[PDB]
Amino acid sequence: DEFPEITEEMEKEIKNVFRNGNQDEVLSEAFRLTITRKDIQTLNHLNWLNDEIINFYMNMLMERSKEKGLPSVHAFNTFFFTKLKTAGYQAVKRWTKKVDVFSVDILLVPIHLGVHWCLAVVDFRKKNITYYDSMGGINNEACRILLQYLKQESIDKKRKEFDTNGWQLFSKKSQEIPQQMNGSDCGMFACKYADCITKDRPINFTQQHMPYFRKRMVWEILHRKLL
Repeated sequence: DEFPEITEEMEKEIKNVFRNGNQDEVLSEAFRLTITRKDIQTLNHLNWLNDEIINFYMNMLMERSKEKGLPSVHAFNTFFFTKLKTAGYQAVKRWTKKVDVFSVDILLVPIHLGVHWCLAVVDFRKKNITYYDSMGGINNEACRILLQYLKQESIDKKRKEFDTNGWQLFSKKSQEIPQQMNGSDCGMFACKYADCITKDRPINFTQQHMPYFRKRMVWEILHRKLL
């Protein structure tokens, strides 16, 4: 019931970046990504997270997954899924070059649906593929698309077949997990869902939390450090 407080000193650091100045100021740079204040702005107010923010955030979850006790994580980039549902395996099999997807516990798959964002999570321990939409929607297909992707992928690289024995594909209910109230906070919900999920915590927060999360997210990215 208790969330890392943002001190007045942290508070100030956020102000200094949400401020007018060159939309090139290079605020942060990591995982081949570069957050400028242009990008950082999409977290301001009720704006709409751009891809840079989201890609950066999932990477910090990936980074965080190294420290032991946590399940390991691969985060697919945000153009992986939309360039699958549209063009199929041969487009993407190349992106996984020098990467073993089975060596980790969890894969995160940010899904860009038009102007909306949701998420899919593969969990090898639970042998399940789950879909999260803070608009309570569904995508029984997206999950099939991913299991199909796994089969195909074990084929290429491991030359083996992937054992789908006991795997379960579902969309999270829309109940229990909390839902958005603001169309722009969809990027946040996908981020925060992924955060809880990668720490194996229950999803605890609500919509009332999102202005706290955004400012926090700004701080975290500036410091490349997750509270």
